Amino acid sequence: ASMQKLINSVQNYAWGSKTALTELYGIANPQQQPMAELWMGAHPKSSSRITGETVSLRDAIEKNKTAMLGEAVANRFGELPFLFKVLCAAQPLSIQVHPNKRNSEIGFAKENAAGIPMDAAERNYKDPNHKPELVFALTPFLAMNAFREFSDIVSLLQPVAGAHSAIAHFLQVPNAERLSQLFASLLNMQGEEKSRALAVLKAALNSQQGEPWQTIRVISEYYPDDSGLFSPLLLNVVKLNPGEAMFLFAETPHAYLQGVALEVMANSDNVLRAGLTPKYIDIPELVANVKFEPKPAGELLTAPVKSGAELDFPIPVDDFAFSLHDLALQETSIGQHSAAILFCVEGEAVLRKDEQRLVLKPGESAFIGADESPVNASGTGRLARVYNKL
Ligand SMILES: [Y+2]
Ligand SMILES: [Zn+2]
Repeated sequence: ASMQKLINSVQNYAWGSKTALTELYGIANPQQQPMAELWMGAHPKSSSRITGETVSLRDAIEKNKTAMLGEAVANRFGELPFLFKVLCAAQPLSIQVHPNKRNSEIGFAKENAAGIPMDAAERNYKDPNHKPELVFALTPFLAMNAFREFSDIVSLLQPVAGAHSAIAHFLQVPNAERLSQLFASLLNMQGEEKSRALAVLKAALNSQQGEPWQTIRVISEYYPDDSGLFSPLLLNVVKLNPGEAMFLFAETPHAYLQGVALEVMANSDNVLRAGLTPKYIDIPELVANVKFEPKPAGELLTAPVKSGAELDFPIPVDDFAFSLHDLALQETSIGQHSAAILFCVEGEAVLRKDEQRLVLKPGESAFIGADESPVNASGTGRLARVYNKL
């Protein structure tokens, strides 16, 4: 078929919502398992499938790379260069940093030389490149992203100046070097040093109102003994309205705290943890991979561009592109020179290719091979597309 309706994997990670995908999309969950991620793509660990027998989308692409992916993508990447997820964060998730291109090459090589299997838990670097990443809110979405302006951090730390000398040290000279030292010191707190700092913070949670104190309170219910409880004082806390997006830069701490979002990423990721985790953190390595530069709140959301019915979220990389398409009862053409995945965000989409018609209800998606572009879309609501602009 010109258009293939996707059968998609749901990862039942412990932190997933037992209800979100069901409430939003009618996805069946009689056993009430947590449903953390809905995967749309051709990841080797759990590829989407297409149908008349059921086959792996990854296997299908592999047998016909130029036709399915297009020449550009078959040339540059040799596979589907993106994985498209719905993320349902029912609990706050760990603070993460993605290393830059240079350090990714190094860490990938270190782990390869040490013989760490690629799918081992210990494995942090799975790509010799820095892989860019876009998050797009489906429901209101609470997250952290990047360091706040220094004067903001100063105001926020004053109520907890006594928690640790590193905090006092930073307040004395609020610069990048001392921000770095503060971040390392907080992460390295041990025993009674750590418990003292946490007791100061929790006392502050009784006499401070509103954000980011409220976010700290929320996080403390899941990570009551974590030095990452200080992080909303250092990192921008953001509440994305549905339809807003952020592009996560290298060397920049971020965390997803609550809500449902679409995420576009490469198949293989590099991740260093920076708090909100029971796992070991190599602090020197983390610190060597973080850029201690503020990012102003006005710069956090990616600014999309509307042209006709299309809203593009321009991304500073070749690997993938992301757009939203307003559906109308009159057809519009959606074309690209690559493979595309189309996902019904809301309303209902009818896709047409010549004589073939395919209906997607919210939460459903289709794969369109490069050879099959363009398709005509009509209906109501919005269709999200991941594809490649090359
Ligand atoms: Y991610
Ligand atoms: Zn990330």
